[PDB]
Amino acid sequence: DSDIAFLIDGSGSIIPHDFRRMKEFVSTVMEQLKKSKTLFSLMQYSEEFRIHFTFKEFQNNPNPRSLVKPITQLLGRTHTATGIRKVVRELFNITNGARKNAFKILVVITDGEKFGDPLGYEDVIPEADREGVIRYVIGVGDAFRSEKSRQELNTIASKPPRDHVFQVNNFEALKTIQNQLREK
Amino acid sequence: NWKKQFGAECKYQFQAWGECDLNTALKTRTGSLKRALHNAECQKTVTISKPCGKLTK
Repeated sequence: DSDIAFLIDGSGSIIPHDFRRMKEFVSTVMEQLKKSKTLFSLMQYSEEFRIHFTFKEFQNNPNPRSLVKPITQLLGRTHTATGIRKVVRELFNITNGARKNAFKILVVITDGEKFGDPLGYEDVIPEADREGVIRYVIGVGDAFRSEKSRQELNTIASKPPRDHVFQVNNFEALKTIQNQLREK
Repeated sequence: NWKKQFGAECKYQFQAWGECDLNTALKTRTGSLKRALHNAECQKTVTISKPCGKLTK
């Protein structure tokens, strides 16, 4: 009933430790929200964009641990805006495995700083909101310590941003999101 | 040479001055990145060459 896609920031500002946590988090999410009618997709980004598995591939091999294990860090700059636009056009495409009528949910796990991205959020948010793509932001590193990073997260997360922005170190957040996922 | 420099906003470590090239009469040192920041996605290594006469301006 729902199409969930994962977008993880793997720039140079991403410490291997936290990148690992991202992978662990994603796997735990796919192992916790393992429903008979739920597919997953994951695309990592930096200056480039690498899809590791589409909704179709996950439908062929429903092994989260096996799909997240070979995932390597890209490194480089950050393209959160350019990434969001690509996610709503390629990741959520029927050809890749996206279903019709099903809800669109995008989980964005960025470093907090979209540096080097030629596109702004104003160029991609109005697009993601039209296609009906719910946004959930998970902050890592110092994303909650800086003002610029905090507001950025609130610009990606669907309003109200407070109820859509969680910490990567917040384990209870998973139960919280899964809760709101009932009042979709 | 009309090339300036790179981003100095990153904490680098300049090691190895290397052998002086008796061809170009210059010497090249290597700078390695030891720590970056969120609002600063810097490179892992940099290279800088200077005259063997050791001129600094």
